[PDB]
Amino acid sequence: DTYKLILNGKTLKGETTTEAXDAXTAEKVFKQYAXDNGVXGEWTYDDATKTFTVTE
Repeated sequence: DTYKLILNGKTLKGETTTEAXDAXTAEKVFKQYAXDNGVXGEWTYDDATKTFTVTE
């Protein structure tokens, strides 16, 4: 399915998507994607929209 990641970092704020297996696969893409953008951060997931959010 299509999963979404919302970035809210100090210098960067954005949105990206990925086609993933399970919400595991997508979380362990995003948790490298937020790697590429130099963010640990605080994480939440929203099952209704299949959307992750990370806040720096």
